[PDB]
Amino acid sequence: AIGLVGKKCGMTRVFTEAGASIPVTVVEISANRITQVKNTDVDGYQAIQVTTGTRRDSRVTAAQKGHFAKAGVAAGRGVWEFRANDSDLEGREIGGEILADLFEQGQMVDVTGNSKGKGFQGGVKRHNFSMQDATHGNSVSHRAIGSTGQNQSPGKVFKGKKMPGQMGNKRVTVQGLEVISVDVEKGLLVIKGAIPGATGGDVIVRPSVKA
Amino acid sequence: LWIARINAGARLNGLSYSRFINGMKKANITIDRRVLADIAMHDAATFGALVEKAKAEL
Amino acid sequence: MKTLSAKPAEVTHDWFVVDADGKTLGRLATQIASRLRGKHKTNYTPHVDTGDFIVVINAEKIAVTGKKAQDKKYYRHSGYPGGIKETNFTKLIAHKPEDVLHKAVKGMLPKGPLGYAMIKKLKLYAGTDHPHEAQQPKELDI
Amino acid sequence: RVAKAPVTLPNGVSVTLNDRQVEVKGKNGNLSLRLHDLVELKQEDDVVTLSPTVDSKEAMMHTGTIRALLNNYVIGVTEGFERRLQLIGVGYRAQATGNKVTLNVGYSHPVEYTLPEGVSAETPTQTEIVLKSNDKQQLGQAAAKIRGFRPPEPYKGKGIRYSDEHVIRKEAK
Amino acid sequence: MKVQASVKKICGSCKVVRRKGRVHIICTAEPRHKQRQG
RNA sequence: AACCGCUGAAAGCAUCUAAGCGGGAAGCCCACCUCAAGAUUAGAUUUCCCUAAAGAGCCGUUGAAGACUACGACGUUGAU
RNA sequence: UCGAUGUCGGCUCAUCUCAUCCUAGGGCUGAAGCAGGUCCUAAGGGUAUGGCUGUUCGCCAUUUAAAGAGGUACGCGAGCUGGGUUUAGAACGUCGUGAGACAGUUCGGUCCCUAUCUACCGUGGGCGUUGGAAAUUUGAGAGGAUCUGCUCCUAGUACG
Repeated sequence: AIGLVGKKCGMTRVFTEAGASIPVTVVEISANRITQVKNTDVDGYQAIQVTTGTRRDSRVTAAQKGHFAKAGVAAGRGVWEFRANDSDLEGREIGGEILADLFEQGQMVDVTGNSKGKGFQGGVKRHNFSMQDATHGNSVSHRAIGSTGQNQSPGKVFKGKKMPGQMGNKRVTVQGLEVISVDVEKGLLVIKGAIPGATGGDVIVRPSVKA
Repeated sequence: LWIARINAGARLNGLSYSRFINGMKKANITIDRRVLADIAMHDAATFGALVEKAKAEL
Repeated sequence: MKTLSAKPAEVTHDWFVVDADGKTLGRLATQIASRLRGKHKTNYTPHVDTGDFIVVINAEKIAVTGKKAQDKKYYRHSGYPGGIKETNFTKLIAHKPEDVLHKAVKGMLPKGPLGYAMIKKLKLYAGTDHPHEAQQPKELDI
Repeated sequence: RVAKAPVTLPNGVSVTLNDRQVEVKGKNGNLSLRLHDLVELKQEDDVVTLSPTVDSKEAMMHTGTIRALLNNYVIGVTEGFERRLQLIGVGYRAQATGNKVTLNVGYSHPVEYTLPEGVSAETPTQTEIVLKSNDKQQLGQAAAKIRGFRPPEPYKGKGIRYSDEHVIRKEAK
Repeated sequence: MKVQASVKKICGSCKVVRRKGRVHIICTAEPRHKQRQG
């Protein structure tokens, strides 16, 4: 259940020999250097910690620099962790490498990302509220929220009420996405689907739990 | 508060408040609850003697 | 002559171990609440915490009489509409076996800052082993 | 009455009570049950007697049920328990291999059933199934589970039925 | 089966059984006569 | 859950129940996704630093990030 | 409650009950099968668009798995509208000698408030977390989601 960290490079299309469009997204995959292996005895749970990309020394703090030097890996642009079990901790030791060959062609994956931030948005967009009549006497309520409660009883707005809020820039997971192609030499993985987030952002690719 | 402290002392000495006061009244001991609580709080042996008298009267 | 208080600086809290195996939930909780409040001490004053430290082991083996194991229901509300959740005594002792005795003692103890302090004093541990060997408490039967 | 009735032991069968557990050994197999606390077991040569610790309407019932269990176990271990199931219909056939029995019924997928420990199923012919068990409780539970998949029907009689039992018949139109 | 506050035997074949503090009427002869209280 | 049981006495029979053992729903609790230690019970792990240290902030160039914030990147050892 | 608690309907936004409309599990059937009828369990989701009329309702057309019954100030106007009702104008029928009147009708007819507190939707500052800091995190617990048609195959088989 261990995955990998990549960079969204944008969307393109793959033609099938039958002449079928396959909309795909390309994720840049630098080798994921294992910086720490977590286990039940020391940590109480099993996981693999990895780093990817590159970070300059002026931006790498002394604590993080020592943490990386313990593993013997070059500092990346962030540290990530993957929940793992005994099977998945089989051959993964500190300082090892995880490449795109973790994933084989044609299988389902789940992709997690930071969705594009729309900023502070109204109910109509964020919650798909129906718009009120543009004409026929409407005054200041074309895009208004409308009623938020009933009366004295209860006399309060219920928790979880749908109201204008910040939309986007949140962790989003998409499941059941196929993997069209894998390139170890170029370190690039091609995944079917939207693969949430913007281009240039960090995306987490894991095997699908549903399978 | 005095009753609570007297109950605590009597139960430390092996007796409950409702029986300790009854034993006081049967022994004809007129010590008030304020003084009884003071004795229980600051002098354990004298309260033990009082409980002994009450238990002998019961 | 005046009636004096316990002067929190002068009160000492003793450590006792209570084995909850096979005891009645409410009848044990009343005694634990009394000990936590400090009602057994002659220096008891309502505004001072003069109680003891009660360590309870075998909390999952506490007993309830009748069909209360399957019929006693614990409710809670999440604060969201329709967010009323209900569990059983049996399922609660399977999931979080401490929470049964914790809830029973909480209901008995008074409500307020000082009640929060006394409930903080309470220590509950499942099983026959507790991490209080260092404290060296005294076995207590009640 | 049942509790008063003393169980009769064959020479081969032997029963022992220790730590409030009853164990019966016979040639067919070994059967163990848990004795109820109110009930008490007394062993005298050639016979077993069950009596309650305290005399009450509550305890008489428990001693009686314990006596019934022990009598059933004694005779079952001595000879075993056999039950017969019948399949009615053109397309219904049952085949038993080893400890697993496969039954073919109206449903497209052939139902596969695995017998519990201590139960042996034999079929001299496909239509009729024979189940032999050390103890009646397991035999009845297995037979009920087998019956559950394809219960009888009152219009043509098709399904799985016990030979002893009778099926109500209903006439269409 | 019929759910009703008042349950009574309809024939000699009918039998009264109590399960889980509930009154049930079961007769082998007839399926319809079977009743439950509640 | 309703319902259907196995064995079984009270009640020599019968009986899903009183002891015991089963099947059973879009319902209950998990499993899926998101948040979550102000969980004051404030947890855990790996590193770094302690005569102004490790770091954080201010400031500047700024971002598919953003009302202000905050968050992300960079500041000559640089493509912000 | 008259030193003022804004009406009916519509729009927007909902929340809860089960005496359940569909889906889900069952008993009985005057249940052969398909379809049903009655009752029991079940509130997790879902539970239409139009013509008429100010309508709620109702009738109708065409769909759907179904187009559920209700509470919430007959939910919701400091969220919107203002068609009806309920001012002042005018007219018809009727009543009255007259001024005028009609749960009779008809045309027309100003809908204010920059949110202090609670609540709710987001987002920060402060301190705390038994020295401080850079990161990664376990999860007590909370929320989201929970729908279903049709075709083929089993098989034109079981049943008839």
